[PDB]
Formats: sequence, C-alpha cells, structure tokens
Amino acid sequence: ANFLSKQQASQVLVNSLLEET
Amino acid sequence: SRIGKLLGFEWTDLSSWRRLVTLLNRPTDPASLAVFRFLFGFLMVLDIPQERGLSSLDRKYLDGLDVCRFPLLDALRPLPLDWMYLVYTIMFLGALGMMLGLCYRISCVLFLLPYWYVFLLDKTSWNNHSYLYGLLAFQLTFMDANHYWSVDGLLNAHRRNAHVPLWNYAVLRGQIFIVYFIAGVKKLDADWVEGYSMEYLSRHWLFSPFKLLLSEELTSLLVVHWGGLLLDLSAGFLLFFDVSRSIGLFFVSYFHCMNSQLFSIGMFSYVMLASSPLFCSPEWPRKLVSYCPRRLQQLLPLKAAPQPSVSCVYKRSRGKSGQKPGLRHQLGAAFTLLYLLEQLFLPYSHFLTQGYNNWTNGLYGYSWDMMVHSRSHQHVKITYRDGRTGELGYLNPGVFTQSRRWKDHADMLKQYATCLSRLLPKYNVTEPQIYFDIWVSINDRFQQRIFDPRVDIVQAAWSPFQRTSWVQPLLMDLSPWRAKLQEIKSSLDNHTEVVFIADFPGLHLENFVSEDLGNTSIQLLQGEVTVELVAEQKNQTLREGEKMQLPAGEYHKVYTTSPSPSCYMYVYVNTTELALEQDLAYLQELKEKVENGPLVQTFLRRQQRLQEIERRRNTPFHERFFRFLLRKLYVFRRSFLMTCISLRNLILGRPSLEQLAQEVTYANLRPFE
Ligand SMILES: CCCCCCCC/C=C/CCCCCCCC(=O)OC[C@H](COP(=O)(O)OCCN)OC(=O)CCCCCCC/C=C/CCCCCCCC
Ligand SMILES: CCCCCCCC/C=C/CCCCCCCC(=O)OC[C@H](COP(=O)(O)OCCN)OC(=O)CCCCCCC/C=C/CCCCCCCC
Ligand SMILES: CCCCCCCC/C=C/CCCCCCCC(=O)OC[C@H](COP(=O)(O)OCCN)OC(=O)CCCCCCC/C=C/CCCCCCCC
Ligand SMILES: CC(C)CCC[C@@H](C)[C@H]1CC[C@H]2[C@@H]3CC=C4C[C@@H](OC(=O)CCC(=O)O)CC[C@]4(C)[C@H]3CC[C@]12C
Ligand SMILES: *[C@@H]1O[C@H](CO)[C@@H](O[C@@H]2O[C@H](CO)[C@@H](O)[C@H](O)[C@H]2NC(C)=O)[C@H](O)[C@H]1NC(C)=O
Ligand SMILES: *[C@@H]1O[C@H](CO)[C@@H](O[C@@H]2O[C@H](CO)[C@@H](O)[C@H](O)[C@H]2NC(C)=O)[C@H](O)[C@H]1NC(C)=O
Ligand SMILES: CC(C)CCC[C@@H](C)[C@H]1CC[C@H]2[C@@H]3CC=C4C[C@@H](O)CC[C@]4(C)[C@H]3CC[C@]12C
Ligand SMILES: COc1ccc(C2C(=O)c3ccccc3C2=O)cc1
Ligand SMILES: *[C@@H]1O[C@H](CO)[C@@H](O)[C@H](O)[C@H]1NC(C)=O
Repeated sequence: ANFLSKQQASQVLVNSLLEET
Repeated sequence: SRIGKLLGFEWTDLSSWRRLVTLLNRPTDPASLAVFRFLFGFLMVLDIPQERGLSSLDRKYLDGLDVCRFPLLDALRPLPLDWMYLVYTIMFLGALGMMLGLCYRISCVLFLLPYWYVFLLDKTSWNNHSYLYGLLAFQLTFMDANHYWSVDGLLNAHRRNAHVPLWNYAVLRGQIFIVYFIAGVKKLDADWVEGYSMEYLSRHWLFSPFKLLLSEELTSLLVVHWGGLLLDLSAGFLLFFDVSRSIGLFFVSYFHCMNSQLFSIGMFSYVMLASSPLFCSPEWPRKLVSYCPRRLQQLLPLKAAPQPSVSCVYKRSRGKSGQKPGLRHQLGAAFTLLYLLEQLFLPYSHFLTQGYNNWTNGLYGYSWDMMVHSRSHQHVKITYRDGRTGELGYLNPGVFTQSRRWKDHADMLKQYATCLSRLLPKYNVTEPQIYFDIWVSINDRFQQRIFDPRVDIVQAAWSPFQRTSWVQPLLMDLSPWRAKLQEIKSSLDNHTEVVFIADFPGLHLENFVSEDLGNTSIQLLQGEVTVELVAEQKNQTLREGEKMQLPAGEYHKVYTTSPSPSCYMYVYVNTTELALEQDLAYLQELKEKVENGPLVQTFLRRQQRLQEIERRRNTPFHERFFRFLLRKLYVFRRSFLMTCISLRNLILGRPSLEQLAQEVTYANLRPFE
C-alpha cells in the first residue's frame, strides 16, 4: 500500500500557515 | 530631572562600568515577578497534555515502526516509549514546581532540560510560541521569582518578602519589546503592506463592527494589515511610558483577545496578555489587594515592607557609602547585556547559515514572522529508479512521514531521501535513485517547481553554510499578474475551475487527464509552449492568446521552448459531477411535486449535515461549553492513565499482554459521551 500506478501519480488536476497547531 | 522621570535613571549612570553595575542591581519589589511566575507555570501545566502531545505519545513513538524523523542533529534519537513517558512526567513535575514556587531552581532545571530535548527532537513542530516558552523558562531559571507568594518563602523565612535586583525586570521587558518590534519590521514586506497575506480573514463575524463604516476591501486593507502592523510597531513604546500605559494596555488586550478567537495558537494569547502587567510598577499586586474591601483583607498574608536581600546591592547617602559589587552583580549585568544583544541579532543571522535558505530565509520558528507567508500545494510526485533492474516506480507522497513540512525545505528533503534509501531495501528494492517533483504557490502567485526534478536527491550535495543548488528560484517578476489572475478567477462559472502554472525553459510537464474531467482546455498567457498528445504523437505550438482543447482519459505533455519562463492556464469541468447534480436536482423536484400534488441518499445526508449545523447554531452556547469541557476532561484523563501504565511498567515490569490490553481498553472509555 505504498505504490501508485501512473494514472494516479500523473493526475495534476484533482492556505497553510506554520503557526497553527 | 525630566529624563530621570521618563526613563527611571540618569545619563550619568551609564558613564562607568561600576555605576552601571550599581544601577542594574537596584533593589525592587518582587510582587509582579511572582504573579507572572505563577501564571506562566499554570499555563505550562495546562499546555503540556494538549499541544506538547502527551495524549498522542503512544501513536507518535510506537515501538517497532518505520518512520522518517527530522531532528536538528542526526545524532539525536528518541528513547523507547516508557522512557518518553518518564521524560514527560519529569517535565510536568518541573512545571508544577515552578507554578507553586516550591524548590524553584530544581524545578526550573527539571522543566528546562526535557523541554529543550523534545524541542530539538523534531524540526517539523517548531513555531514561534514554543520557542518563546523555551526562552521564558531559560530566563526564569536565573531569576529569583520565589520571594513572594510562594511555598518556598512560607517554609523558609530568609526568602520571604525580600528585594530583587533590577535586571530581573529589565531582561523580561527587553524580551517582550524585542518580540513586538521585530514582528512589525518583518511585516513591512510588500505582501503584507499590499494586503496579500490574510485576504479572506475579514469575512469573519468578529469584524462586523468595522463594516458599518468601511467596505470589505477597505476593512481588509486597513483594519487587518495596516492596523496589525501599527500595533506591532508601537506597542512597546506605548507600554513602556506611563503617560500612554492605559491606552496601550487596552489596545493590546483587544488585539490578543481577538487573535485568541480567530486562530488556533494554543496559549500564546494568554501568555502575552499576562506579560503586559510587567511594564507596570512592581508594586501593582499590593495596591490591587489593598483596594479590595477590608472584609477580605484579613486572610491574605499581612502587608509589610520588603526585607533586604543579598542579591541586590544597596547604595545610600546616609546608610554607608556602599559595598563593592561582587561576582554575582557583575555576572547579572553581563548576562543582561549579552542576552539582549544575542536576542536582537539572532532573527537577522540568515546570511551565515545559507544552507537553510529556501524561497523564505531560514527555518521556521525563531524570526517572529507570523502569518506573513501562506503556501498552497498542487501536486507532489516521487519516483524511484531501481539500480539493479532499471525499472521505474512511484511512491505515495509522504509514505513513512507524520507531517507535511518536508515539502518546503531542502534539508528535510535530504533527510527524507536518505531515510527512504535505507528503508526501501526492506521492500525488495535494490539501491534506488529518488527524484522529487513538487509544485507550490506562495501568496496566490503562479504555481511552479521548488526543486529540480532531474536531480537525484540521495546523492546530492547539501551543507549548512552553503547555498543549495537544486532549489529553483522564485519567479519574482510575475507578481503584478495577480490582479489579472484574480479577475479571471472571479469572472467564471459555478462549475468550472482554473489552475495557473509557470514553467522554466528546458523542462516539461506530463499530465494525465481523468476520465470524468471532460471539456478540458489549455490557454497560453505568456511565452510559447508546444503541446504533444502521447497517443496520436502530434506536437502543436501555441502563441499568446490562443487556446486548445485536450482529450480526456489520455496523457499529454507541455514543453517550454521560450528562452524565458512561460505561463499558461488550465480550465476544466467535472462533467460527471454536473450530471450527477442536475439529475439529483431534477429527481428531487419531481418527487416533491408528486408528493405535493444512493443519489437521493447522498442528498439526504447532506441535508442532515445542514440540519445538524443549523441546529447546533440554534442550540445555546451552554451545550457547546459542556461538550468542550467533556473533550478536555477525556484528553486529560487519558494522558494520566497512560502515564500511570508506563510508570508501572518501568517500575515493576511488563505483567502480561492480556492485562496490558485490558488497561489500554480502560484508558479509552470516553468518560461521559
Ligand atoms: C537606554 C538603554 C535602554 C533603556 C530604555 C530606554 C527607553 C526608550 C525606548 C525603549 C523602549 C523599551 C526598552 C526595553 C525596556 C527594558 C529596559 C528597562 O526596562 O529599563 C527601565 C529601567 C528603569 O525602570 P523603572 O525604574 O521601572 O522605570 C520605568 C519607567 N516608568 O531602567 C533600567 O533598567 C536601565 C537599563 C539600562 C539598559 C539595559 C537594558 C537594555 C540593554 C540594551 C540591549 C543591547 C545590548 C548592548 C547595546 C549595544 C549598543 C548600546
Ligand atoms: C486533583 C485535582 C483534580 C481536579 C479536577 C477538577 C474537575 C474539573 C475538570 C476540568 C477539565 C478542564 C481541564 C482543562 C482546562 C480548561 C480547558 C482549556 O484550557 O482549554 C483550552 C482553551 C482553548 O483551547 P483551544 O486551543 O480552543 O482547544 C481546542 C484545541 N483545538 O484555553 C483556555 O481557555 C485557556 C484558559 C486559561 C485561562 C487562565 C488565565 C490565562 C491568563 C489571563 C490572565 C490575564 C492577566 C492577569 C494579570 C496578571 C499579569 C501578571
Ligand atoms: C544548537 C541548538 C540551537 C537550538 C535551535 C533554536 C534556534 C537556533 C537557531 C539555529 C537554527 C539553525 C542553525 C543550526 C546549525 C547547526 C546544524 C548542524 O550543524 O547540523 C546540520 C547537519 C545535519 O544535517 P541534516 O539535514 O539533519 O542531514 C542531512 C542528511 N540526513 O549536521 C552536520 O552536517 C554535521 C555538523 C555540521 C557542523 C557542525 C557545526 C560546526 C560549527 C559550529 C557553529 C554553528 C552552530 C552554532 C550554534 C549557535 C547557537 C544557536
Ligand atoms: C470511579 C473510577 C472510574 C475512578 C475514575 C476517576 C478518573 C475520571 C480520575 C482519576 C484520575 C483523575 C485525574 C487526576 C489528575 C488530574 C490532574 C488535574 O491537573 C490540573 O490541571 C489541575 C491543576 C491546574 O488547574 O493546574 C486535572 C484533573 C485530572 C486530569 C484528573 C481527572 C479525572 C481522573 C482521570
Ligand atoms: C466547456 O467549458 C467552457 C468554459 O466554461 C464553456 O464555455 C462557456 O460557454 C458559455 C456558453 O454556454 C459562455 O457563456 C461562457 O462564457 C464560456 N466560458 C468560457 C470560459 O469561454 C463551454 O461551453 C463548455 N463546453 C461544453 C461542451 O460543455
Ligand atoms: C515535440 O517538441 C519537442 C521540443 O519542444 C521535441 O524535442 C524534445 O524536446 C524535449 C525538451 O526540449 C527533450 O527533453 C526531448 O528529448 C526532445 N525529444 C523528444 C523525442 O521528445 C519533440 O521531439 C517533439 N515531438 C515530436 C513527436 O517531434
Ligand atoms: C539534556 C539536553 C540535551 C537538553 C537540552 C539542553 C541544552 C542542549 C539546551 C538547554 C538550554 C538551551 C538554550 C536555551 C536558550 C538558548 C537561546 C536561543 O537564542 C538559542 C538557543 C539556546 C542557546 C538554547 C540551546 C539549547 C540549550 C543549551
Ligand atoms: C491576522 O493578523 C495578525 C495575525 C497574527 C499576528 C501576530 C503578531 O504579529 C504578534 C506579535 C506579538 C505577539 C503576538 C502576535 C500575533 O498574534 C498579528 C496580526
Ligand atoms: C470530479 O473530478 C474528479 C477527477 O478530476 C473525479 O475523481 C470525481 O469523481 C469528480 N466528481 C464527481 C462528483 O464525480
């Protein structure tokens, strides 16, 4: 369960502050 | 002596070393320091089980696990789980002793050492308030804050109502002032001044008083950005002087009270709110307890003049000439000066450690730049090539990690590549070569690559004092495009989406359009690119302005051929989603009309979510408070029970798997649900 294929690894088309806990 | 009234001293006290040492050891009232110590200890006691992760220790440091960790020094490793529980217990006992004032120095050290060990164990949890907590503990270790309102003075009369040297207050005031002033000079960035950092925050319901006289854009530009910058730049000066102390106190109280509700920053706001009555006179608790009704004045300790103390030097015109300052006084003055200078210098030391400089300077956590930069991630792809067979495989982004901060830094990426290199052979993979492909946008800019995708990270070169070469530069001469980008995004449909991409010459992007992503097109905004359809094998060159429609369920490539970076955009529609929505709406309307004269199940569960949200809105706040209290109680109880189990294991020994399973089951009962 640690390997993608090449039709889920290439799908480009499918907010983060570091102070928050 | 107007200067002697504004500053509390005269210009002649700084003309000699002996005079400066005599001034910095002037006797002072210890009441404010004791109150601050009590509040800080209480807040650390409350914070240890929640943010430091005492309740998730068994999940984080589970025995026999494959995890990539990110320590500051690779020679630092965590202990087994039982010893981690013991470390956290010692930290808790130290914080409790600090709060109570009992065995002040020992408790201070017992909190200071494990806290910093845990801080240095992981770089991915560093923030500004954790760094501040470490600094405050380090300062309070050398201070004598147990001279008032404490158990130590209750059981020992030599340290009860004694004086303190002046530099105890000077160090703390200097620390607070440094934090405030260096947070405001960091927010004199073009992103903050122009209003690009916190653009959606004005939509909150707390800002509705301000909308009675301003537009939403003006509210965002003035109240959120300029107001915050001005408060940061002027708070120290407002608090220091006695003419404007009251107005400054009110302003900072409002600022911190609003920030505690807008964000999730643990105990930062409460720590800051209780560090502001330390710019007042050191005798304020005495006056406050004097102003209370005389009925409640006979149970507190009797008020009397503080007794003399050894630590502070005494200079009187009549009471002898004075004593020679010993080693303690000079050491205190030197500590004050050196610590304040180092705390001034450290946020601006990024030109020495160049190996930690990505798009943003340094690591995150010690430069007082909060909420200035926001990051959005579009795609992450990790591919390894086997060194024995040559086959190419793909991994999930973040397989053996527990955070996502490795995507923004090169040292963390090097650590991750090394850990993967050592872990993959366990999964029948020979020595691999690992390549990373990550797309990031900062502050609503174009998406672009942060690292080179053609470089094998495991064998790459990284040094703490040398600028990294496989880090791509940020395309700074594309920011004025943000107005056009926002206009294009706004002038769209409720079912379409857009993605803005900027690419470097000599590189290509390979994309696979999903089956459900019908009606997908690409349009070029600058430069020149050529699009190749993999199946039909047909290159096609695009010019500035035109658009091309792409097939679905197929691969395609975009090659950048211009000598300068080129930007384009993706427009796509979820045809399956729109068809589902339209058929759901049609069927719901038909059913309603028929009655009154899994698709429906999804509609009904979304309706149930809406009903729950609106009913919790209608429910009074007392139920929310009760639920909040129940959750907090559950967290505290679980932390205590797991700590007890681990201590029993350490002291006696592991009894049996059945009893251990029974105890673990007992510790997760959710007391009152
Ligand atoms: C002039 C040296 C700095 C003193 C502060 C001048 C005020 C002008 C603007 C500064 C805003 C706040 C500065 C930080 C506050 C910490 C210092 C402090 O509290 O000093 C006040 C205090 C008197 O307090 P009270 O009698 O309660 O008077 C209160 C007024 N109603 O006086 C002192 O402790 C004198 C301290 C002398 C300076 C030592 C502290 C600052 C050290 C500078 C850090 C840099 C290190 C070496 C500097 C290199 C270049 C010079
Ligand atoms: C043997 C003893 C047994 C005791 C058992 C008692 C039974 C009752 C059990 C009580 C259970 C509650 C324990 C936890 C305390 C209350 C809950 C709590 O603090 O929650 C945190 C809550 C918010 O947390 P969030 O981050 O929203 O949490 C959600 C996480 N996303 O934080 C707070 O409310 C902070 C509370 C501390 C306030 C105390 C005062 C703080 C400082 C203000 C003082 C101002 C300055 C005064 C001037 C003096 C200056 C020198
Ligand atoms: C020292 C504790 C400070 C606590 C941090 C709080 C804020 C302090 C600000 C400093 C932030 C960053 C500066 C740290 C510099 C030291 C880091 C260091 O040497 O180790 C890095 C590196 C490990 O790299 P990773 O990416 O984990 O490994 C990659 C492959 N897995 O270690 C090494 O390369 C071995 C040691 C390198 C040389 C050691 C330093 C020699 C010169 C000493 C002067 C520099 C540090 C002085 C410290 C000043 C006080 C803060
Ligand atoms: C009848 C049977 C089921 C007994 C089960 C009782 C538990 C629900 C008790 C036992 C231990 C108790 C805990 C023991 C110690 C503390 C520390 C105490 O620490 C404080 O933070 C108080 C001091 C402060 O406010 O700083 C908070 C309550 C708590 C978690 C207690 C919550 C309730 C616990 C888990
Ligand atoms: C594919 O999507 C595009 C983009 O939404 C559609 O183009 C829109 O067409 C409507 C007319 O129905 C215009 O009012 C919009 O201005 C157009 N938008 C853009 C960005 O040009 C197009 O109609 C869709 N095609 C199909 C077959 O669904
Ligand atoms: C489509 O155009 C590219 C040039 O943009 C052609 O050449 C490739 O260019 C990229 C980037 O410059 C290189 O990485 C490739 O090695 C080049 N060769 C190939 C075969 O991709 C490309 O050949 C063109 N496609 C066709 C079918 O002619
Ligand atoms: C048992 C050990 C590993 C626990 C950690 C103890 C040592 C390493 C800790 C305890 C006190 C800490 C210091 C406390 C204060 C500061 C000032 C700050 O501006 C830089 C870091 C620095 C200099 C810390 C470095 C780490 C430190 C020296
Ligand atoms: C959204 O707008 C802001 C968000 C965070 C802050 C920071 C800040 O600048 C600061 C300085 C000292 C103490 C606390 C803080 C904050 O909370 C300020 C404005
Ligand atoms: C939206 O598109 C994604 C792929 O782009 C697809 O996986 C998803 O199923 C679509 N939404 C719905 C509701 O089908």
